[PDB]
This record gives sequence, C-alpha cells and structure tokens, in this order.
Amino acid sequence: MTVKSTLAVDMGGRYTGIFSYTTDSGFPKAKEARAYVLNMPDNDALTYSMAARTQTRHRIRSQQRFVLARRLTYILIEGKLKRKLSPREKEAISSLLRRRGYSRLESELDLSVLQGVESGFFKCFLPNFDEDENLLTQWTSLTDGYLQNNSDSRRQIQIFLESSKDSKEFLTVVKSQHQDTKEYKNALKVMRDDAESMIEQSMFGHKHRRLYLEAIAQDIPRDSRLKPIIEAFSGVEKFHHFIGNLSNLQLRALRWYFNDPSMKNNVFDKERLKSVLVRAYQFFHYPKDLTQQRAEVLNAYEGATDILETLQTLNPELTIPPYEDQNNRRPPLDQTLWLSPRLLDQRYGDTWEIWVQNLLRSPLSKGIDENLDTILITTDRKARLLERQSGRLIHYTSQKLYHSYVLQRLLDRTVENDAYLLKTLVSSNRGNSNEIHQAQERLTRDLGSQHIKKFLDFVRQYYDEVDKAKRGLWFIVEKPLMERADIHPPMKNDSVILRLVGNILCVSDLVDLSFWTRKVKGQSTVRSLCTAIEKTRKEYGNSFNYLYQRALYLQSKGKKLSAEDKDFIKLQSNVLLVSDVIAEALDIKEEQKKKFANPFSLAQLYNIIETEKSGFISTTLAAVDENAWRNNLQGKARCVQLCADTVRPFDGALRNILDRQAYEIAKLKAEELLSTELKNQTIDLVVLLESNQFAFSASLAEVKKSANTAAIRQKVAKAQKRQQDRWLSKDERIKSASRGLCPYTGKNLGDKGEVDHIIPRSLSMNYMGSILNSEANLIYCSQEGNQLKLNGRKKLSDLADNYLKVVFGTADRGTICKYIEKSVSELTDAKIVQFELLDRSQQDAVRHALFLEDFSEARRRIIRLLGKINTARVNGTQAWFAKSFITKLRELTKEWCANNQITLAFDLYRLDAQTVSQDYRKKFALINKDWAKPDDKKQPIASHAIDAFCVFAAAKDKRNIANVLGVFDEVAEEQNLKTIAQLMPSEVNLISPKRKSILDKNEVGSRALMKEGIFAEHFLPILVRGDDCRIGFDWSESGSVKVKDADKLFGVLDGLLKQSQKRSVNGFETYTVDRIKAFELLHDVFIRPCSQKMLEQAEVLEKLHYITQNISVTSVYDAVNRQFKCREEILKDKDFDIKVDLGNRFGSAKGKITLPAKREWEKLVNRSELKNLIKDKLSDKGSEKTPDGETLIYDIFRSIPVQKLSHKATRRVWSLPKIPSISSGVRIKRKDSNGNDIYQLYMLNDTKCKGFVVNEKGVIDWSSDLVADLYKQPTLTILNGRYLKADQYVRMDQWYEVDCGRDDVIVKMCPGTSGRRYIEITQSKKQFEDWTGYISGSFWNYPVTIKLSSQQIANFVKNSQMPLLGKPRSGQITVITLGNTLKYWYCVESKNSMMNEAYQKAYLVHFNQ
RNA sequence: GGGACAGGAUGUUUCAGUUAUUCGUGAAAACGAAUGAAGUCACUCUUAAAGUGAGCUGAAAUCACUAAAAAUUAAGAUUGAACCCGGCUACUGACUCUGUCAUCCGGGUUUACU
Repeated sequence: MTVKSTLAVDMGGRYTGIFSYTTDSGFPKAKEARAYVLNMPDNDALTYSMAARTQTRHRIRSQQRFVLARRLTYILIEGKLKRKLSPREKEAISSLLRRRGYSRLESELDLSVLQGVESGFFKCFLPNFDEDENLLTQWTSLTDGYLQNNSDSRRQIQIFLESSKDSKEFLTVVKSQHQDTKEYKNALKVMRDDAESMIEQSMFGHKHRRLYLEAIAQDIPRDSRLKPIIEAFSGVEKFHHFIGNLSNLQLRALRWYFNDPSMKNNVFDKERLKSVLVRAYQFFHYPKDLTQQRAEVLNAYEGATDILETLQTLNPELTIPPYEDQNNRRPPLDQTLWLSPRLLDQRYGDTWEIWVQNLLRSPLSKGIDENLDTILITTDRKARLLERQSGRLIHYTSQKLYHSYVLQRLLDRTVENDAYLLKTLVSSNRGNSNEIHQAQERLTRDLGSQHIKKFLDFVRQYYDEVDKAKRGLWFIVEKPLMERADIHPPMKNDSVILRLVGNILCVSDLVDLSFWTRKVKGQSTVRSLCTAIEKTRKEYGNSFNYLYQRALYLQSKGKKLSAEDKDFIKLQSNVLLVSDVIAEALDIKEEQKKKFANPFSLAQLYNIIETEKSGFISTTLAAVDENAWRNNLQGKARCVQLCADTVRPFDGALRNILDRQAYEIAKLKAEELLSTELKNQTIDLVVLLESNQFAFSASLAEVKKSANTAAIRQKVAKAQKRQQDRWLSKDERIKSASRGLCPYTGKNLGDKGEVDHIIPRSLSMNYMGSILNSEANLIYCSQEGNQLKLNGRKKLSDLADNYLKVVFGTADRGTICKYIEKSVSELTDAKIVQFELLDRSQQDAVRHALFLEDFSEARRRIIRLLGKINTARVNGTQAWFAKSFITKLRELTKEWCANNQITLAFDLYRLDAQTVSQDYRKKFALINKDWAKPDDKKQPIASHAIDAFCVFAAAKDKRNIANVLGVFDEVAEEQNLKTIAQLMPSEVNLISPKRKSILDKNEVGSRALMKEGIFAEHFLPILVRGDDCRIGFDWSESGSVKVKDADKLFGVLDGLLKQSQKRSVNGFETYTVDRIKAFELLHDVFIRPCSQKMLEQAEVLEKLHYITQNISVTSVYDAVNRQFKCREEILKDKDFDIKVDLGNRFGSAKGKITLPAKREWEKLVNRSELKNLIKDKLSDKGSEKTPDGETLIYDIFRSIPVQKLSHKATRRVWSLPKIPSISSGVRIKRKDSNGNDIYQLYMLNDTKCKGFVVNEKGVIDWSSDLVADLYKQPTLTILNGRYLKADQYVRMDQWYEVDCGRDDVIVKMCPGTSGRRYIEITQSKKQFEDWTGYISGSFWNYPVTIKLSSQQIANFVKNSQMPLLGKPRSGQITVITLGNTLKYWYCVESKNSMMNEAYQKAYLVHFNQ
C-alpha cells in the first residue's frame, strides 16, 4: 500500500552517481534497483557561463552604437544643410565619428591579488597615498588619472617605475617595521605589469574621449570634404562641438531616439531629440566631484530652445558620460520566512486571530509585543508589498500583522521562556510528566478548550514547517503557513551598517565608527587585525573553528605548538587584543565583551565595514529588528530567530550545471516511476540521499573550466590533504585505544587487527539516531576478539585483565566503573562529543563508558549526547540541487499524478561523505574487491554509482530515515551481505547530456550559426590572346592553365564575364567573373530548382572559384616553442595551390595554379631582416630559440607615419593572403551604408545537413547534402550548395537495429553525420575485451570514454570479423552502459558501402510498414 | 565565485582610390610641405598602354530570419537574461530627496509596444 521510493545521489561534480529504486515492500529486490552516472559535459559541449555570449552581445552593441550615431549625425547634418550628403561628405563624417576613444577603460588584468593589502604599506613608493583610504580606491583612482592624462599621476607612474627597478632596496627596507614580505610582495608582478600595460596602451590606439575631441578639433579644417558642412554650421568650433556631443551619446540614447517605427524614414524630430538627450545624462549617476557639470549639461539640454544649437554650443567635454553603476541592476531578495496572515486566513479563516487574542489575555503573554509598534511600519513580505501597492489591505492589515507577529513569537519562544511547552506538548514523543500536564493546564485556559485541537494541529504543522526550514528544505512543505519575504533589503547606506555593527557589538544605539581606526599594540589598528582574522577564516573555510579550538585547547594543555597552531594562538591573542580595544573605545562593560570576543564576530565586523561597500544587507529592516528582539542582548535569550530560506547559488554557471543535473536525475526518476503499474490509492514516498566533498568543487572547476584551474586546484588540494590527515588510517585507535593489546583476549596485536563497533548494531535501532561510526564506539580489536564479540550487550567482564591494566592500571571492574564515571562526569558535552578535544586518558574513559550498565550515568549521558550529534543541514549548493530536482520531478510526473492519483511525498537527508567512504564503502570493498576506491589520480565514473549505493547503505541511521529499511532484526555482516549480494546491480547506466541539436531548436538564434572570421572569395581571371586562352592570373606556365576549346567556356559564361576597360594594343584580353551576378546565380541554384544552363554556369563558377584569407605575418614564427619556422612550413604548396578541373563540357583546363601571393610570402621570408632566421628545411632547425622574434617582425612593418591627421588609426597586425581550410562555407548577402548588395563568406558553426533524402520507395540518397531549413534564406547561400527537393527524409538521429548477422552482438545504426555513420554496439564485456586489445580491472574501472590506440583499432577491426562495424573515429568510444553486457556507441572513421546498405535495409523494413 | 552595463582598440571581408602630380626649384645633392588620406612593390605583357596579385589609404559590413527599436552567438522539458513601455499608490537605487529619474516594481517581448 505505502509504496517507497529512494534516490541516492553522490554529487561528485562532473560525475554524479545515482542509485534509485521503487518498491511496494520495505526492502528493494534485485531488479528494482538501478545505477546511473551523469557525465555532465564541460562548457565546450554544453554552455553554462555567459561570458562569450555577452562579449558577442557587447561587440554587436558597440557596432550598433556606431551605426546609430552615424545615422543620427547624418540626419542632423542633412537637416541643417537642407540637402542630401554626398558619399564623400558621408565618408568624412564617418571618419570623424570613428574611434571615439574610451571614457572609463577600467582594466584588462586581474588585480584581485593586491586587493587584500592595506594601503599604508605602499606610501614609501606612493607618497600620494593615505592610510585612511583603502588600497582599491586609491589604486583605481591613480590608474584612472594616468588614463585620463593627469599630470601628477603621469609623473608618479614614471617615478615608481624608475625607483622600483632597484628592488634590492625595497627588499632591504622591508621587515624593519614589522612588515610582511608575503603581503608586500604584491607590489610586484601584478601592479608593475598593470603599470606597464598602461604605458603600452597609448600606442595601441586608446586615446580617451578628451584627446579624441582634441584630435577631431583638428582634421576638421584640414578635411576639404567638410567645407560645405563647416560653412553651414557657421564655424569649425560649432561643428566640432556638435560632432563631439553626438559621439558622447551611449547606445541607449540612440536606441531611444530610433525606437519608433516612424524612424524608418530617418526623420529629424526636434522635441524627440531634446527629450532623448534629457533622458540621457539623467540615466547617469554623476560623482560628487562631477556635480555642477551634470547641472550644466542638464540645464543646456532641458533649457534648449533649438537643441541643435545647444549641441553646437555645449562643450563636448562636459557631456562625456560618467562611470556606469549597475549596483541596483538586480538587488538580492530577502530570504526571511514570515508567518503569513494571508495563508493563515485561507487555512483557518478567522479562528487564528481569536487564538492570538485568547493567548494575549494571559500574564504569561506579557512582553511579547514590546516593539511591535515600530516593527510593523516596515513592509516585510512581497504579498504585503503587493497589497500596499494596490493601496488596499485585506490580508496584511496592521492588526493582522500584529496578530501574526505575536503568534510567531509565542510559537518561537525558547524553552526557558515557553510557558506552554510548545514543540514538546505537540510532539508524539511527549511523556505524561507533571510539567507537561502543568503546561497543558496553562493552555486550554488562556486559549480555551473549545478549539484546542485545531490550534494544536496548527502548531504541529508550523513546527514541522520550521524544522524543514532549519534543515534547508522549506520547499518540500508544498503547503506552507509561512512565506518568503521576496523583497529587496536596503543597501549599506553608511547608517544601516551602524545598526548592524551595534547589533554585533551588543549596543542598542551606535553613533560612530571611530573604534575602527583605534590603535592596537602600536601601529597595528583594529582594521588590520580584523582583516587578518577574516583572511585566515576565508583561507581555512568551514574548518577554521575546528583547528582554532584544537590549538587553543592544546596550548591550554601545554603541548608543543606546531607551525600552524602558533599562527592560530597568535590569532587568538589578536582577538583578545581587538576585543579589549573595542571595549575601551566604546566603554562597553557588563559581560558584553565576550559576546563578540571571537574570530567570527571580528570577521563579521570586517565584512560589514570593509567588504561590499555598495552591497546589500541580508534581510529587510523589519526582519533585522525582529531578530534583534528575539536575541535581546539586554536580556538573556527571548525567542528563537526567524527562519530563512536558502539563497540561490551565486555562481550561475554552477547554478546552470545543477539545474541540468537535477533535470536529468528527475527524468530518470520519472521514467522509473512511470514504468511502474502503480494505481489507485498507493501513496508514493520518495527519499533523497546526498553526499558531497571538495572533489565537487575541484571537478566543477573543470566542467566550466573556472578560468582558474591552477589556483582552485591549489586551494582544494590543501582542504583534501587536511581531510585525509583528519581521517588518516583512523589513528588513535590502533595506537591509543588497544595499546597493542586486544580488548577481549589480551593477546599481542600488531597491524592485523580490525575495528568494530562496541554497541551492537541491533540496539542502535530502537533508540538514538545512529550506529555511531565515531571514534568512541569502535575499538581496534582482533579477529578472535571480534568473533567472541557477537551481537549482544558487552560489558567490562569481557574485557581482558591485562588490557584493562594497560589502559587504566587496575583490573577491578567496580573500580574501573567508578573511575570512568568520575572521568566522564568531569568533562562537558562540547569536549565529550568532539573527540579530538580530549587526551588519550579521557578518550579511553569515554570509549570504555559504553561497556557500563544500562543504568550507568556516564553511559546514559554519552548515549544521549551522541544520539543527536547534528541536524545535518544541506549545503546551499545541495539545497539548490535538491530544490531543482524536486520541482522538476513534480513537474514531470504531474500528468502521472493527475491520472492514477498517486500523490508524491518527498523527504531528504544529507549523509556525510566522510562516514560513507570511510566506513560503508570499506565493508563492500572487502566483500567484493571491485568496490574498492582506485588511486589512479582520478575517480572512475562507475564508482560514483558505488558511492551512491554506499550512501544508500549509510541509511542505517534508523528511527530517523523513513525509507523503510526497518525491522532490522538481522544486523552486523548479515545486513551488509543482504545489501551487497542482493541490491547493487551489475549494470551502470552512463548518462551523457548534450546541448540540443540545431535541427531541433525552434530558436536557432540562441545558437552560434556562423563562425567568426570572413573569407575572401575569388574567381580566376580569363586571359585571351586570340585562339589562345588561359585560366589564371598571368601568361606564365605557373600563373595560368591553358584552355582547349575556349569557345565552349565562353559560351557557358556568356553573361557572367566582364572585360577590362583599358584596352591594350594587341595586349591580349582579360575576362573576369562579375562578382555580383556570379553570387546571385550561385544563390539562385541553391535556393530554387534552376535550369540546366544555370546549373552548368554554377559548376563553372565554382570551378573558377577559390578562397583565400589574410593570415598574420607573425605566423612565420612559432611562439609556443620560441622558434622561427622553416620555409617548408611556411611556403607549403597546400596554402598557395589552386586546382583547375574544368572538364570537356566547359572547354578543357586541367592544371594547378600557384597563388600569386606566394611571391609576397617569398619576399617576406627572403628579406634581409628574416633571411637568416628562416631556415630552408625542417631538418635544419636546432636550438637557436629566438625569444622575441615577433618584436623584430613587427619592427619590419611599424614604420612611423607622417602626422598628416591627428585622428588617424594605428596599425598593429600585418598579414598576407593564404589559402585556408574550408568547412561548410556560407555566403551572406548584406547591404553597405549606401544600400548596395555585398556578399561576405563565413564558415558554418553548427551542422549543415539535417538528414538524407528518401524517395517514394524508401531508398536513402547517401550522397546528396540535405541542408537544414535554417540556412535556406534569401540572403544565405551555402557554399557549393544546390537546391534539393526532399519531401521525405531520414534524420541524422534515426537509430535502427541493423542486420548484424550475429546473435551475441546487437548493432544499432543511425546516419549520424553527413559523412560518417554512428554505430551503437550492445556487446558482452568479455567479447569487447577479446576484440580490442583493451584491458582494465573489471567494468567498474572502465572510463566513460574509451580511447583505443591504433593497435587496438586494428584488433577491433580484425577480431571483430565484421565489415559493417568499421572502426571508431580515431579510436574514440563513448560508453552507454557498463557491466557484463557492455553497450557503447562510436562514430565510424570512414564511410562504408555495406554500412549504408544495412541501414537502408533496416529503414526499408521500418518504412514498408 | 558569477551576472550585467559601458564600451575601447585591433583584426577579417566588401567596395573604392592609389603606382601620382604641383610647388620650395629650375637643378633634378632627395628631402619638406600642399593636393582630405593613400600613393609602393612584384609576375605577365610589352605596343611600351596595360592585365594580375599584394601593399597602403578611406569608408562599409562583420551571425541569418530581420526590419525603425529590441530580442538574436545560453538553454530548452522548464528557464534565465536582455530591452522597451507605464508608476512612484510602493520593495530597491541615484538625486537637486512628494518631486523627478532608474539598473527598482508591474506588464509586454515580434517587426511588439509606446
């Protein structure tokens, strides 16, 4: 009836192992369980980050900015001239508008390395700096001043660069005044490089808008094409001001002006332009120093009478836009969860208000509304915001909000303050104690007994929802009584931070932050110490508290400090000093120091004061005030803080990866559930189990590539090594617990011993939350002792006398019992639970206390403490993945839940990867030895399914996890065997996601259609002397190919050839292909069924057609190897030979023409500057290793030009044409500024063909290219493309099972690609090992991608004895299923006839029916 | 961490021009300026014009449908983002701080809407 389903997930990052099942009974059967692994392709195969997409968007936006600025400038100039602009005038105006220069030019290098250094250290090299300001602002201002041509900055940059050359003095001065070389090293290797980048930016062409305006102040009188325009503008200065004001416009202003379908005619509107110019410069946030410049521009534009005269009059330097500030671009949403009066009204109508009123009339409910007069005035939720925006309050009136706030305060009262023992009176585990009866008598009297049951049910639901919220899984409530705030909080505001600090420093009202600059132990300052504390916490992550407590405890015990614990105790001293200094600055007293006298509070102070100057606070001020009241620093502890939802991940790319992983896993689970017959009634419960590690971060640093692989690997290696040192081989058990003696036999035990639980695994089912795979419940024992252990209650009578004497020094059971009781009673719960914080004597005392009587105080206390060790809340990444998976699984099965009525019930539990891997995986590894974790420097794919299975196996935490692995009478190795030998399937289904095929996307524009880079498309000239005619460039043998029967050639190309205008005196005739007509005909033959004449013309045009592209002359030198390339590598015939293959039908011209640009490449390599550097042959190269040959190659070409014009552009790349590789060319027809048709050739980025044509009788045409419908546009022309009528076709992904001719092998085939078929083989694992030479340690070690080497490919094709299988493309095989039956698919290396015949036979079989 | 805005500069391709000229000058020591910029090198053909290729200079175009603007180089099962319009009844931000503007809120999103 109660059908149970489970889905265990090992979130390994790239590889996500899933073990899932769905059973009517409590324990799953063998067939029900399935194992999956997600392959999760990297960013290249599936895009998660948007960096390239936005780079493309902003490139197009810059192009459109220039186009619209030119459009508006032409409109205005033609309006003032009352006549159309000539093409020369248009060219001159465009020349003026080109190369605006920058206005911000922030940076191009990552300066985050130096962001953690205080500004006071650089005053030796930068006297202009001050210690009262952060280094970020000062360095940014200095760089901007150098960019904005600030004379002082320009001078001090050179002063620094000259002074810092002698770095020996810089290294000598350091350490004299308690400086740090590690932090002061940042003055080199990043900031010096940034300064040099600023030096070199000037000669690249970057000039800034002010220098651009200065340059275009000149070159306006010098350009003779602008004379009529200058005359009509009545002055060079007026026209310059007009041009500069127009150029200063951003894209958005031009868009606003042209955002009108009536602007298609390019009409000049005075008022529209004025309003658009006013709308700009009002969009901007002007700095305080740039005030009264915003005022000037806005007075000019708003007060403009003619706007055009205002453009000609206003100084363009004033109209340069300020820096962009998208701080309010998407404010964070408050995550605070509020008891909703609206939902309370929909659920209980009015009765909850009477509940609140009845509870209020009680002396126990005095003081619960202390600050509700000043809290309710601030909107806290999205629903209240919507109601107030409507102006009418029906569910969020002040009275309703008051009632909800006091209701939640009563429900959230602490146990010291709860007068009705809520969350205990409502729990099922409540006893019949006198205190429970007194609490229930206090209730039913204040509230009244007429509606006790409904209020109690509401309390039950509220506490269940709050428990879900605390765990991080508020989303699975699916019927909430609370609501998320979902509204933006205020920013720092310089005054909200004062309130936050006062809350942190336990001050009711803080007025100033002078304590942040108070001196500590000399010239150290509170700010620097808090910065160092936060830096240490950030470096150590979530592990900081553990080693901090360990170091302080070991220092208290007087142990020998380590190199790290020394730093930690120095940090402790820093915390003490900073707390004392803060207290004396704020004169605070009465035990308020110790509240913030921890590294966490000082790091929080640093974050609030320093980090995120323009950031947002966590929650709304209403939530902050309510939480402050429920903290009550002036009081003890009244009420518990408000629940808050888990914020979405900040990474976005990680968010997309989690979204796709959740969708794939939800689709797997939906397939599993829909495969079942389950019918009327039969509620379904799904339980989620998750595991996580630092390997998740390490692998996601490669899935998106993170752009920081080295740094992230270095950071995560430290954490992983620390975790390994935390778990080790579980030291302090063999060496400290047993002390060389078996606990139960006393025999000498070496490294052959084993570790097993003290408490029987059966007893940890009826009480206490875990089997306690901890350092106390397990002891290093011997095999004979473990056999004598059995599964009953164990006591000190079974402990060896010699072992007891070694551990304690006394063999008396009563004496040892009383000593254990005394030792356990002397240690607090914090030291008891955290085993590292105990020395070996107390560790033995705590461990041995489990052998005592059931009534023993020490044993009972230890069991009580360790039964509720932690809540195991989910990580934010885990919470987001869980939310996405649950939402998508609900969506997928929504139809399957409407019909058949199954209602989905979701539960979720996080399981530590530590316990799973270190305890549960080891048992199965011993059982089967294929479950052992490899150490091959990588974690093999299929073993993530093993990890997920162990995560399910780690669900022995019973009485808590409700997947109905209950009863649990059979324990110890019996349960392990029942798990492994019956549950874990042999098959591992590898799921490899991929981006949607462009043939399936309806929004083909969301995919990169064409590759960036345009190719020159050329036609061979035709030379005619008389009866002699040649195809080529010149009459030389290598420059042209002789044509036999040229009359046929000229008859075919009668309408496509044009002749040279300047006629020579018998100096032959040159016939060149008309580019426009040729391109039009090549488009016509591609887009329409053309006549045979047009097809012949297109064939001849394509035979005369060739493609070149300019490649930089730098390519003559190998930068990677710092070696110049030889003439054989440079002048290879592949890059310069044009093949002419006209058949008898088109005259007769067979031969190869060398590209005449080869002479220009020969001139490049044979010139004096490079004659010796270029070697004549590949074998001549040696160890010359020219380090910077690119520099001299540049200096060949960077000749200083004549300064004719100040606005001339710079030259940086010099290139010569070479014949490139062609792959699915596309020719795009566009229009220039004059409206003429221009054709530019691109390379297709995605697939070109959508399938193969199928005739009326099912025969597949394997030779014709069936171009996709998205390329068949009136402006698109597929290179060498022809029209093809295909009313019926077979898609590239129509897999069919072909006639393999065998029984042991199942082969499926699909067309796959236009040239190579896809073959999927279902085969036994042993047979695959026999065919190929591949070897591995069972299929659990098999990789998802198998890279067969050439010998293995030959072995495959040979031992296969199967011509239709072919060979894998470059020996690459993608595995679909792992196990004894191995399923995999591959792309064939080469096309084969019988492969096409087999697919054709399968398609015919499917097509006849 | 990411996301977005603003772009800057150089490339590639298309088209066009250019292989000059006039002055200082009459030495024509080979340079300096002007002609808006460019204006110098090869193969072929020489009739001694030119053809071809490159360079240089200028502009234009640089995903398509597709255009006034936007969306368009992500994903798609779902979405996210972007942009525009209306509003300051109100979450947020900047101001000149009841008064506008917005990256905010609501809506729309393809030739839509104002």
